[PDB]
Amino acid sequence: ESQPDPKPDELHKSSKFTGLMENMKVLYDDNHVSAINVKSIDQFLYFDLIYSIKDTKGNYDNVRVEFKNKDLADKYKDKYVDVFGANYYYQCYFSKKSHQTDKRKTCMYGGVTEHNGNQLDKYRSITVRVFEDGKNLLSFDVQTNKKKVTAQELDYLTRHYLVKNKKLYEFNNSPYETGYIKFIENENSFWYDMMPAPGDKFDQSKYLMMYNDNKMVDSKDVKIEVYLTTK
Amino acid sequence: QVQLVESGGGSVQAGGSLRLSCAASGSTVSAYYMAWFRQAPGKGREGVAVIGGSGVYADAVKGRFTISQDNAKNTLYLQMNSLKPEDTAMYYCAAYWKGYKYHPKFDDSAYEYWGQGTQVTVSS
Repeated sequence: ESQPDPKPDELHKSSKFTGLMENMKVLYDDNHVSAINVKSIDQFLYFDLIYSIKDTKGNYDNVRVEFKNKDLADKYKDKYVDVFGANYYYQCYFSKKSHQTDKRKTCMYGGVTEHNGNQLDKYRSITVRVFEDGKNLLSFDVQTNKKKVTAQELDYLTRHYLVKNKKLYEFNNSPYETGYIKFIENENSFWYDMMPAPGDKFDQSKYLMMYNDNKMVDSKDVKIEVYLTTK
Repeated sequence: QVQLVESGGGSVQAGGSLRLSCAASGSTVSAYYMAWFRQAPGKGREGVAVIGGSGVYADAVKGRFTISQDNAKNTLYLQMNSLKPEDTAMYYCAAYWKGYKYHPKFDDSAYEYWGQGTQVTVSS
């Protein structure tokens, strides 16, 4: 079954967020987690896996990947995987068996795909149609290496372009009032709200939690649409 | 990692202006999210301005104060116009590392480094 599209006033309005949009922006800017062909070095609680990935900027960080249930964590525990996603640091707490903010320790949700058998020869393009106030003025594509790809990765790549080229998120507020990204595969679709919840704080953790289902799409099938409205 | 030293505090008759400076050593200010706070006698420390976009300002100082950041002098500035008695306070510069992918805005308790501050006194 296919997720019905956003109802009247179901979408978060950026005008009702009064904190710094910077906190959303840094999730969809260049910094992100991407590791190829790694295996988890520890579990954490029931739903979580810890990975060691290269920092590049000293040597090794720990990423706490959190899924929405134990079946997901059990599945990938002992597999070689690719990890891709939006990571955070503030109020990122975990150990390998309320604590200081640690640059070598970061958190995310989902973003995990089997490595073996998932690699394409070529990078594949997936076209994105953007609607501003219902008009499709802008069309581009995002690229992936993966037969099976997390919606999270595609979401990240899409927004990253919109950040760079349409200023989707700025330091204080967005030029868009509402925004959702919609993924279509055959005649089945689902969408994410691109805007923070109302009020004066943005909880990065709570927002990213939507990726914890590890939702995947076929890169050969999927289409992407973005509906934005202006202020 | 970053050490902050304020200067420029003094007394000013209402309606005049004043510019505060905060020099930084040990790290480039571009690596930190910089902010100005102030603490009037008989009140908590409160946010004045943060660096980013074209600057984000407390309502109380909107239109009167300007924050800026000179990267090559590794210095922050607070330009204060139309000073009023209410603006009397100890003024503080603060820094939070950008590598945490989080901006505390005016949550003073989150910031990692502070300057000693400077007295601004506005006589009516």
